[PDB]
Amino acid sequence: ELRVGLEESELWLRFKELTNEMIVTKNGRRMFPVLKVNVSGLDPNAMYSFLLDFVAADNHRWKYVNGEWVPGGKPEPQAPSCVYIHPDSPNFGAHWMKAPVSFSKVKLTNKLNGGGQIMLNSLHKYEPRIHIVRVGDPQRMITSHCFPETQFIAVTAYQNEEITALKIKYN
Ligand SMILES: CC(=O)Nc1ccc(Oc2ncccn2)cc1
Repeated sequence: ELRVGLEESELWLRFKELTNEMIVTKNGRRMFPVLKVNVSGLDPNAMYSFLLDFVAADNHRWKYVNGEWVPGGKPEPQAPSCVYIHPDSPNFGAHWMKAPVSFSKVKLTNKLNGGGQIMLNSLHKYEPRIHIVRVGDPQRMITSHCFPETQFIAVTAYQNEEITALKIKYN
């Protein structure tokens, strides 16, 4: 059975319990925590690519008011659906399964200025999603997994001082 498990789930849940925030900038910012997964049940002999995208979690935006995240208005039009290709792609099943798969280099941005960046809307909530694509498959077999522990609000600056402090503590 194909199993894709979140690494450092306890660490993600500490951020999630405060409501997680990720900075977006012109030139793009790496995530903390970094999304990492363990994989079992691939064909060790087959070749696969790993893709990452971000799914809009709500039909409204968010605002931080009196130390609480609350509905903040109607959403902006959805950001272009940018996909990040894990730099190890394409690779054998055995490669993906022998050690955790880390998306350490993906950058989140609020400006379309190139560089394999992912564009997100500030004050909108996203859920990371990993796709496994089988190479050389006439059926283009793809299996996608969502990671609800890793949900965050995209921000130009931290709203929750507890998030600012958690980021410094664990990073
Ligand atoms: C049957 C089928 O739908 N196959 C498929 C294969 C690869 C695909 O490329 C892709 N690119 C970016 C994000 C996600 N997916 C999409 C779809």
